[PDB]
Parts: sequence; structure tokens; C-alpha cells
Amino acid sequence: SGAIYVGNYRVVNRHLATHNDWANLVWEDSSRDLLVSSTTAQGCDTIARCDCQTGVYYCSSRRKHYPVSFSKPSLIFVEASEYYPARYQSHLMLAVGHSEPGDCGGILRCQHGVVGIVSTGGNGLVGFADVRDLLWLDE
Ligand SMILES: NC(=O)[C@H]1CCCN(C(=O)[C@H]2CCSc3ccccc32)C1
Ligand SMILES: [Zn+2]
Repeated sequence: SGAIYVGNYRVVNRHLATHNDWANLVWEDSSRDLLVSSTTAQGCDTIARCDCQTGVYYCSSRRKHYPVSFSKPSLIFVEASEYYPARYQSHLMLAVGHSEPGDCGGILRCQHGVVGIVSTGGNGLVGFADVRDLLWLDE
């Protein structure tokens, strides 16, 4: 679990969005596993606007942060799950690091701000949904 809170927006994994997220929907994209809902309170987070390929993510299944080298946002095949059919997920970045399904929502950060959230993983990999291209999150 986990979310990004920036301005009057809450960014979560689309497959973990709540009834309240859908009732306050701003934007969603199944191909990216992202959903953004509106909030009444002002957020605590800053979004990175950069091309970093190194950063630190929070892993809830270890209660620890780990440093990672990650690939640029890309289209990657993701096997079927209870949430989605087998499909290509776009704007996904892969790295070597521990992750389990409940780690989705953990934040990846570089020195500039939030980069993205855990969205895929397994077998010693961890995949992050990028949010740095969503310029409207700042306005
Ligand atoms: N974005 C998706 O389509 C997700 C939906 C939930 C399931 N997905 C995973 O990749 C699982 C694989 C087992 S291990 C694992 C560790 C971390 C995170 C997620 C997973 C795909
Ligand atoms: Zn950066």
C-alpha cells in the first residue's frame, strides 16, 4: 500500500484504488496501473522533473529503504493477475531489488523528489510506475 500526496491530488496504484478514489476521480490509466483522485487537504510530497536512473525506494515487506539503479520508462509485458489480463504496462521502470505484491505504493525518490511508486515485481525484481511526465500534478 501507499500513495503520493501532491497539491490537491492523491496518486495510487489503479488496482488498489478505493471506492472514495473512484468517487473523486481525476484521471486513470489501466495501461500504466495509475489512478489520481482529488483531495480536500494540501499534500506533503514534491515530484521530480528529471532523468535520474538511480534512487531509493521504500520496501514495506522489509520495513527498509533500498538504493536502486532502474531502467528508463518503457513498455513491458506483465503476466495476468487477479487485477488485469496479460498485457503490456507502459511507463514502467525495472530494477533489481526485493518486492512482494503488498509493496505496491512504496515511493521511489531521487535527490529531486518523487519519481514513482512500486507497481510490479518478483524474483528479485521491483518495477515502478513513473509519474515524472505528469506535469499537471504541480498545477
Ligand atoms: N501492475 C500490475 O499489473 C501488477 C498487479 C499485481 C500483480 N503484479 C505483480 O507484478 C506481482 C507479481 C508477484 S511479486 C510482485 C511484487 C511487487 C509488486 C507486484 C508483484 C502485477
Ligand atoms: Zn532526479
